Amino acid sequence: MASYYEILDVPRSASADDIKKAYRRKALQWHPDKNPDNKEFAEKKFKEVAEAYEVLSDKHKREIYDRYGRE
Repeated sequence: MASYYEILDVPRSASADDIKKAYRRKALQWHPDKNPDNKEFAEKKFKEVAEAYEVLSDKHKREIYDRYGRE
């Protein structure tokens, strides 16, 4: 169970570098300069990519997500 394919931007296969870059690319993708009348979705995506990239990039955070998901 990685779920990264679903959560971020690309499948789990790309190195951690790409994970951070996928966050950045999506950040620009939903950045206010690139967003129309829908700001909620853009910020929502920015917020979820930030947290999701955060947990996957940090090995300790990943397990916290799993343990405190169940808890």
